[PDB]
Amino acid sequence: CDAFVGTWKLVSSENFDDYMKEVGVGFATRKVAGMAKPNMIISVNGDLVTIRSESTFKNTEISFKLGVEFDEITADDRKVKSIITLDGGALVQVQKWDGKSTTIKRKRDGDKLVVECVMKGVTSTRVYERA
Amino acid sequence: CDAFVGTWKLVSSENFDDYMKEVGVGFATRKVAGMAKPNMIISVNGDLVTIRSESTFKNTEISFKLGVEFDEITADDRKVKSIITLDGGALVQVQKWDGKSTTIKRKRDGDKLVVECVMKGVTSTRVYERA
Ligand SMILES: [Cl-]
Ligand SMILES: [Cl-]
Repeated sequence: CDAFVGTWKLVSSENFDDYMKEVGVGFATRKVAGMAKPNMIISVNGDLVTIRSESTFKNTEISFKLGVEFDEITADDRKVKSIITLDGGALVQVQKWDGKSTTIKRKRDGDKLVVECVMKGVTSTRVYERA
Repeated sequence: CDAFVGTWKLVSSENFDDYMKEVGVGFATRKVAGMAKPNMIISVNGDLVTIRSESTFKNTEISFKLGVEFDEITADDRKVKSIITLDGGALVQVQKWDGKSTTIKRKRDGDKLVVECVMKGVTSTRVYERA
């Protein structure tokens, strides 16, 4: 997780709005959430990994430890139980709620941070780049 | 809780710059902090409680459960071990780190929300009101 430390800006974004409706995000919200250009900020402090996302939509932040599951209240106001792991080079976050489950993958490609979000079939791709 | 849920704006501060130097914050960052008028958002989602602070300098979103110890990265970037309780009608937060310890009281007083911060002898006082 040392290769993720830094402030990142949103460059591209595709299949996002399609991903939202699958999770169960409201119409009016998907239009404002997807309309935003977040500023993902990852930083570590010992065993703690913080992922602060300052967007024009919401302002979320999650501090955690690898493997140890924690309570997370998503931006779209959804109480989920998340668990982030360093599976094969990437930061794989699995969010469980109401039996349902989604997966946020944060991989790396050269000078970019690629975020993948799966919600059964539909998978979004949002590319980031050092601010 | 529930008597804290809602949005609060800062309307006054006393001994904040005096209290921060005791915590150990740097002159530079101590000046920008006291110059900020943060908005403290407080919500509840089940047994989980979220207190968020939004201002011109540093944004924090601390989600927690009453009486259960949790890891927190303070705005001034300290790796503290916090624990919040409903003590005598007040949301009492205690931050332990490096042997030191600071207490943050969050009580209500009519239409106001009083925040008292104790660090040894000094005590910062900041009041908020519904947005
Ligand atoms: Cl790089
Ligand atoms: Cl009231």
